Amino acid sequence: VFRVFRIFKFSRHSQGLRILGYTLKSCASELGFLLFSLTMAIIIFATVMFYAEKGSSASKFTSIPASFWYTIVTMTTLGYGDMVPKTIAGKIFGSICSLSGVLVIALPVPVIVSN
Amino acid sequence: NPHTSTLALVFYYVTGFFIAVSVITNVVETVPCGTVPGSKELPCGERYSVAFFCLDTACVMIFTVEYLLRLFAAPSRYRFIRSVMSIIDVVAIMPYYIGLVMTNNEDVSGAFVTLRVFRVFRIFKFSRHSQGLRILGYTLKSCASELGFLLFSLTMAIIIFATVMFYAEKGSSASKFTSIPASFWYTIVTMTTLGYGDMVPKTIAGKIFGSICSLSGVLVIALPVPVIVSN
Amino acid sequence: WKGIAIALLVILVICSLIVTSVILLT
Repeated sequence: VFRVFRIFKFSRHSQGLRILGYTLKSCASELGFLLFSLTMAIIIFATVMFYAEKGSSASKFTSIPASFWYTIVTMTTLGYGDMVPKTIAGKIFGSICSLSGVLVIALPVPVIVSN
Repeated sequence: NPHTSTLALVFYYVTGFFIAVSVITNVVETVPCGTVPGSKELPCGERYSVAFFCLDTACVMIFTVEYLLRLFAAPSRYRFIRSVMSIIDVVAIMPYYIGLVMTNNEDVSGAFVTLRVFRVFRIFKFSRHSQGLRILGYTLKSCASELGFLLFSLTMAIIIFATVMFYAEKGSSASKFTSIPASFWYTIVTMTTLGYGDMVPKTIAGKIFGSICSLSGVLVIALPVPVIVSN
Repeated sequence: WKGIAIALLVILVICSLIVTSVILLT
């Protein structure tokens, strides 16, 4: 792997790389709160979906860490198709998960482009 | 204020940890690990039943100890009840007691999962620790109106597009669009730009409206997000 | 400063052996 990390020697080449490092140095805190917020959001919607869809014919929602994949698939609006809710009470919390992720991730994305 | 003295600091710190303990264990209670070569593989939750049991009990205990003495020093021990964090604490520590009263001796499937669930709400208790949670609470107290319009608008859209979808992709060989309340799943999948590819129109008239639906969704969700982040 | 942080850790370990006791009391 680490034979790629020499790609950062491009730092002295493009202004943008170093300037981006400096922007992150500026955004040391807000990113931490991003981490925390998305963490608890993941956990909550994972648990909800799980118990909502744990009992089903083809429940792929075996474990909570087997629904983290789903909650971060939808919470980021990817939508692969591997894990889909099927109960009338998994649909709803998945849909709400989508919007919830939209809102929670979009708090820093303006602060970062402003910086 | 934890920074008042040092024992306040240690109390803040110590209660800020068993929340993590309890949430982590509420997670682990599901992970199937440990082969159990004699039978099928058990979820760690009921395998080491007494272990997670006693840990959960310890956490519930600590949280009650905290919450009560917090209640005691309250000037307005009434307004302290209508406080938000009070509701959080009580609804977090209750399902364990009602679980003991409604132990597997008194048990039915479709009514105990709904109390297995509410254990997660203890995680909100990080509110007292990181501002961000509190500040989001505040900014949602403020931006409460636009969200209402978002909700109502979304409802309008979902309805109209699911209807035109269903009526469109009704008559077909393997129409999975069988009911309007089934075409809500598809329409809210699209209008959020998710696309599970599970239900996808397959006539001519389905595709147009699915497309337009996608755009309209990008629109409707875009209305509150600026005011939210600005606030 | 750090003495406060010192008082922090010494408490959690107590909560651990308590549950470790009932671990044996199984």
